[PDB]
Amino acid sequence: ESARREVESQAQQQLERAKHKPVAFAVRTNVSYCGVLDEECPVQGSGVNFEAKDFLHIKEKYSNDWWIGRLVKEGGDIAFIPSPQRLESIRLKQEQKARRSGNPSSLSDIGNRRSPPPSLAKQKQKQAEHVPPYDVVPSMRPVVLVGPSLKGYEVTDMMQKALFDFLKHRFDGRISITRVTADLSLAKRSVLNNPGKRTIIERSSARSSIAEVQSEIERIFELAKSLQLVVLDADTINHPAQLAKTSLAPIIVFVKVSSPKVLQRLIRSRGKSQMKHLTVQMMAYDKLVQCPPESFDVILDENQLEDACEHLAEYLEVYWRATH
Amino acid sequence: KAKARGDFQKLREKQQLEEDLKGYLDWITQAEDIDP
Amino acid sequence: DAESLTSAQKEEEEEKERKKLARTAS
Repeated sequence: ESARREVESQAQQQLERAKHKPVAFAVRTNVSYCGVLDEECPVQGSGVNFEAKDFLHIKEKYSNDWWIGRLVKEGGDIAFIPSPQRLESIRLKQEQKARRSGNPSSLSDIGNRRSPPPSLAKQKQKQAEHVPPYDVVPSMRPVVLVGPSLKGYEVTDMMQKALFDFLKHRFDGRISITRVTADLSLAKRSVLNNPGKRTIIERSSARSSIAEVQSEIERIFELAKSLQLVVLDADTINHPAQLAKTSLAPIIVFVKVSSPKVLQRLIRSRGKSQMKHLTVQMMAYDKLVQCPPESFDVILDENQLEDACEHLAEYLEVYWRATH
Repeated sequence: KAKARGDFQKLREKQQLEEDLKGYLDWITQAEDIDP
Repeated sequence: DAESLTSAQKEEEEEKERKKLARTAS
């Protein structure tokens, strides 16, 4: 007897089902835990050990308990991946694994008064950094572009356009350009509980710079759903952090000057008048790389736009072959 | 005896500093030519 | 000086270029 085999096999041919159906809003696994140890996930869900990095997408709205993932790769292996609410629940049960951990005074507590953990050390707390473990995002994580300079300054104005230049005529259909200029330096995952919605109650938020800098992802959805990344240049995209954990997780390409010596040697390209940025230009490198940057996977670094072309193009093309 | 002072390094660092300038400039030069 | 400069500068040519696969083949 197998009543599940009539359903799970139906479920298995329901998970991907028609395959060609476009996958929906992404659901990114971030907590690493064994997915093979305990057999679960409705369809028996034999997915590999969970981890961060892997950018999965959910479209099967069967049950809230476990979701479906789409890791960035050709084929997009489909497995019953835990929900954002349930992933922090599967990590919960292991809190008492090591000798009834928590408030209990477990030290030689075998006799008379005993101490089990009450419902106080679990996820009932930690509201300040209360963030959903899964990151809902969209299509082909756009790649962000950062080099040591001030955006909108001599060396940038000409060169910062040439970073895509070829990509406009080379990388299209798969990729598109939506040039925007805003200040994405206020929210990363969830900070403000009263976001932009009314400018009539004399709120200090509306008096500040909210709304347009808030709903960047909301309006870019129309292009993000188009399976195409975002190319933008503004006055805030200058360094790691903030954008390193903002509403869109970043793939960073480094337009670096390599040696600081040629930073100042290039900084006077046409004569002089660095007066807009001279000091902040030398620390423009120092504000991002002296401390371990732990970013810039694709270092667009060479004395060639043509070799930096292949350095930039090779990664994106393979990374974009995945969604095929 | 004279290589220990590092005099070869200065010329060694001079070539790369000169080599990584022309491609930096012409990239900047042709970028202006593509027009906004 | 020229011979040593060549043998010490063109040597890194391989270790820099050929690592094009190092980021990818990994």
